[PDB]
Amino acid sequence: SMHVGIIGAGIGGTCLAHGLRKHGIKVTIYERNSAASSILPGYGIHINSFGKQALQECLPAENWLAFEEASRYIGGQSRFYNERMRLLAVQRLSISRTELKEILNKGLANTIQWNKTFVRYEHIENGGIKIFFADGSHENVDVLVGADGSNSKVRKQYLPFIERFDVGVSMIIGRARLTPALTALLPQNFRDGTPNSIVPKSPDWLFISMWRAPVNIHVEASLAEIDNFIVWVYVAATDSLPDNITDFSAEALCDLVQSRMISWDPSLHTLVQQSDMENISPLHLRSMPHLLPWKSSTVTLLGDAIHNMTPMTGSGANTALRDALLLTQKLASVASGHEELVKAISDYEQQMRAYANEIVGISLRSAQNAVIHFSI
Ligand SMILES: Cc1cc2nc3c(=O)[nH]c(=O)nc-3n(C[C@H](O)[C@H](O)[C@H](O)COP(=O)(O)OP(=O)(O)OC[C@H]3O[C@@H](n4cnc5c(N)ncnc54)[C@H](O)[C@@H]3O)c2cc1C
Repeated sequence: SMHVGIIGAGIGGTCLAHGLRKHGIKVTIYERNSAASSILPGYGIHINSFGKQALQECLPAENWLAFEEASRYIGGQSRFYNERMRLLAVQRLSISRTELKEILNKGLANTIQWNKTFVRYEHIENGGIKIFFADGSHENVDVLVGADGSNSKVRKQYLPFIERFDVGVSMIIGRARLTPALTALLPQNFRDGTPNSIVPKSPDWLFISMWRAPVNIHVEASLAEIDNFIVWVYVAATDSLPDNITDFSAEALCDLVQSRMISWDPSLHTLVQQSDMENISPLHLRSMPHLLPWKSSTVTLLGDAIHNMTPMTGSGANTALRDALLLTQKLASVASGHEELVKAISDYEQQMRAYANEIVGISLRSAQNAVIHFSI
């Protein structure tokens, strides 16, 4: 009878809705986008053990089998080189974001309410929460979950004092299709599925890995053509890049990274030169301070809404999935008669803060290490 309203049909929100349905809980998702996107995401997601367990425990079996079918293994043995190809030091599931979303959306056609942009909520005096949308509509629910991403309006209303800070580190991310030709022109360590890190003398870094991703981002999702892409990530101090790097053309971003790699091994140049000019992304890294407890209520948050101020390279998808499994389990304990609602929400929030804080800390140190090189 408790009706859970979720803002956002992203990774976390869809996983959550599957989980709640499994436990017999009434659930609706309100999503700002239309059911058919115009552009596909150009990137891949690597699923770790937390993400994998969340998917297997929440998804209907037919969705889980589709996930197993679409994913591929991506490797361990991460290698470290200097910038002159000298080796310094030496199992996840890889899937495209577009496939993962199609799999997550399957079975939710009559759960997801499309074109519903959350604007605010109000507590109703009888208990319950009134949700207002940008088109002027409203709905009433018993529990509100903000799964609405890094700039979550739900979080901004519920926990207004949580503020992001600039890390002082920025990155430029590109992809290159592993075509027959490119495969011939790159050494095997670029294509074998083990990630590589290039550690130069300069205060910056180049990370190399692989994504499964669509060749053409301008087709319907069900028609996406999925291939292997090398992904590269150039990491440096924000102050070492142009003030307006985020407004640079793809061509200027490419030029800039090549300028930073003068003298580095030619294979690294070949990779960057052969990258896709429609999918090069500059990003300024932002983080948040340690999450302190807050008083629990029938409004809560999951995913990037509470974990990641930057939608970035990292483990955001996995953490969003982890949250969804956890919140499913806690809301199920209320449905099944074992715990009070707000107490169960509190338990979720306390556990989530513990791993959230740990992960944020790890991410921050990793970013700093790209510039300082204290780990060598
Ligand atoms: C290039 C790239 C590579 C990545 N690779 C990885 C990886 O390998 N592994 C990993 O674990 N993570 C990875 N991530 C991170 C991962 O994609 C995100 O952390 C993850 O999407 C977060 O899930 P979420 O459900 O919290 O938010 P999202 O998946 O962003 O979903 C938020 C949803 O809320 C909707 N929404 C927003 N505002 C409103 C509103 N006002 N009203 C209604 N709906 C709203 C959005 O439209 C969206 O559907 C990567 C990210 C990027 C950008």
